[PDB]
Amino acid sequence: HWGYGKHNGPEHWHKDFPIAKGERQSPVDIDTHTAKYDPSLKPLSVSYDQATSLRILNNGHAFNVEFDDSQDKAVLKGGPLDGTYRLIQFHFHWGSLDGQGSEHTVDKKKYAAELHLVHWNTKYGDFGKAVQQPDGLAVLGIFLKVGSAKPGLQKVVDVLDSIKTKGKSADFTNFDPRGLLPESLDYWTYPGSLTTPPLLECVTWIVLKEPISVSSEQVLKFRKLNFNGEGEPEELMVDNWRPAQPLKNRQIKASFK
Ligand SMILES: N#CC1(c2ccccc2)CCN(C(=S)S)CC1
Ligand SMILES: [Zn+2]
Repeated sequence: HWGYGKHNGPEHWHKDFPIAKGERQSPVDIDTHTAKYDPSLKPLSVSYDQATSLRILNNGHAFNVEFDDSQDKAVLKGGPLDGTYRLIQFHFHWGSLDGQGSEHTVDKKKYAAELHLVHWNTKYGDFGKAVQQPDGLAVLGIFLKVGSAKPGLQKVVDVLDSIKTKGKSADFTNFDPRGLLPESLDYWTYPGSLTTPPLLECVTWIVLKEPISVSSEQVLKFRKLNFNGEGEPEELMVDNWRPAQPLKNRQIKASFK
């Protein structure tokens, strides 16, 4: 099965998922000097005050913080987006070392990790339908750098011991994802894909320019998770990122000058 090892990693994925070599794959390098300011882009609207988190799951490739998406409770709109996109979950991609871990890069710079807040277009009724559409998802990508602690991340860090291995989940109610956002909502946007199999080309990417800072202790706790199941040889959950893919026939737009 696919993963991030030498024998089943990103360079292998195309064999089971031929779309891996498609025309709008993610992540990509964001060349800041080539991205064009688009004055017609609207400001983002991130409405998370009514978010209802439910559970945290180690799915064997990352951990997902899941939300109740059966009503418009936490939504993303505006920016490049037409309509309303509901928050379903967030997860991260991170490295074994502070110098790698992000999927998107900025002028080839890699960050220590990258947060993906995943939202689906409500005009498609459910997430499974939405991923089959070119405008089905909007993913808000936020870079993490190591420095000062992010206080709003700590509740996530502290539950990881309870979901160390693949398939473990834990109750995770009343978590406020507003505590994971940087001050500025300036962003780059482009059409792309999921960055894990099934690699579906259904994502409007919205990548924030301003990283959040997390502490070395916080990211060290991510790196204590396991890709393996309980009672299996330990394989640390690290370097669960896909490298940058060809930009092909796409332009990255900036919301800012
Ligand atoms: N979990 C999960 C994802 C998934 C998994 C199976 C089918 C469709 C989507 C959605 C969010 N993902 C990205 S934003 S990288 C990871 C893959
Ligand atoms: Zn992701």
